[PDB]
Amino acid sequence: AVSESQLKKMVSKYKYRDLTVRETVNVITLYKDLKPVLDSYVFNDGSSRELMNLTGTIPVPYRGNTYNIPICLWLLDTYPYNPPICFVKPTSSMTIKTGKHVDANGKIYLPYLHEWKHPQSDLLGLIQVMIVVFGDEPPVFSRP
Amino acid sequence: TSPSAPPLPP
Ligand SMILES: [Cl-]
Ligand SMILES: [Cl-]
Ligand SMILES: [N+]
Ligand SMILES: [N+]
Ligand SMILES: [N+]
Ligand SMILES: [N+]
Ligand SMILES: [N+]
Ligand SMILES: [N+]
Ligand SMILES: [N+]
Ligand SMILES: [N+]
Ligand SMILES: [N+]
Ligand SMILES: [N+]
Ligand SMILES: [N+]
Ligand SMILES: [N+]
Ligand SMILES: [N+]
Ligand SMILES: [N+]
Ligand SMILES: [N+]
Ligand SMILES: [N+]
Ligand SMILES: [N+]
Ligand SMILES: [N+]
Ligand SMILES: [N+]
Ligand SMILES: [N+]
Ligand SMILES: [N+]
Ligand SMILES: [N+]
Ligand SMILES: [N+]
Ligand SMILES: [N+]
Ligand SMILES: [N+]
Ligand SMILES: [N+]
Ligand SMILES: [N+]
Ligand SMILES: [N+]
Ligand SMILES: [N+]
Ligand SMILES: [N+]
Ligand SMILES: [N+]
Ligand SMILES: [N+]
Ligand SMILES: [N+]
Ligand SMILES: [N+]
Ligand SMILES: [N+]
Ligand SMILES: [N+]
Ligand SMILES: [N+]
Ligand SMILES: [N+]
Ligand SMILES: [N+]
Ligand SMILES: [N+]
Ligand SMILES: [N+]
Ligand SMILES: [N+]
Ligand SMILES: [N+]
Ligand SMILES: [N+]
Ligand SMILES: [N+]
Ligand SMILES: [N+]
Ligand SMILES: [N+]
Ligand SMILES: [N+]
Ligand SMILES: [N+]
Ligand SMILES: [N+]
Repeated sequence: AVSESQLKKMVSKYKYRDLTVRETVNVITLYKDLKPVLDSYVFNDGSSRELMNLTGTIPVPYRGNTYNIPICLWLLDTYPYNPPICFVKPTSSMTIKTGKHVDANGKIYLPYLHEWKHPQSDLLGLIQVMIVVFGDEPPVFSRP
Repeated sequence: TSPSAPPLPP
């Protein structure tokens, strides 16, 4: 979706650029509908930082169909030593399905994130558990 | 492609 050189420039203010670029490429080379975006992230306390996120869709199997489920994964400037902050991003034609892994704001909660530790944990492994969990219980539904 | 999701039951 963007070149390795442009990705490196996007994360110029990151503390661990080579590690963040490598883990990001490892996902966007396989998941072509995820794109790195530089945007202003608002922390829960109202402070903000310009961060790279992955925005787009991941393919999720459900009842023999495959959905392009919209997500946003924010990388903190300490990536990969702290987990990404992850959201389901419903379109105007979707609603969030809440449960133990998804709140009404679309924030994702997983053991993978709670137990995050570099280098056991990585961005590709997070996408893989997200696809397994959402295939069991899709986190968004379209209009009836 | 475009975002998609299973239709909510009515
Ligand atoms: Cl929209
Ligand atoms: Cl909603
Ligand atoms: N990764
Ligand atoms: N993708
Ligand atoms: N892909
Ligand atoms: N961007
Ligand atoms: N705030
Ligand atoms: N998205
Ligand atoms: N998306
Ligand atoms: N997708
Ligand atoms: N699939
Ligand atoms: N399924
Ligand atoms: N599934
Ligand atoms: N389905
Ligand atoms: N499918
Ligand atoms: N988000
Ligand atoms: N950060
Ligand atoms: N962590
Ligand atoms: N985090
Ligand atoms: N992070
Ligand atoms: N999250
Ligand atoms: N959204
Ligand atoms: N989005
Ligand atoms: N979205
Ligand atoms: N959930
Ligand atoms: N759910
Ligand atoms: N939230
Ligand atoms: N969301
Ligand atoms: N979590
Ligand atoms: N979380
Ligand atoms: N899980
Ligand atoms: N879980
Ligand atoms: N998990
Ligand atoms: N993890
Ligand atoms: N996990
Ligand atoms: N884990
Ligand atoms: N392992
Ligand atoms: N799945
Ligand atoms: N699954
Ligand atoms: N499943
Ligand atoms: N399922
Ligand atoms: N779930
Ligand atoms: N859910
Ligand atoms: N879910
Ligand atoms: N829809
Ligand atoms: N729909
Ligand atoms: N819906
Ligand atoms: N429906
Ligand atoms: N859809
Ligand atoms: N369903
Ligand atoms: N349905
Ligand atoms: N229904």
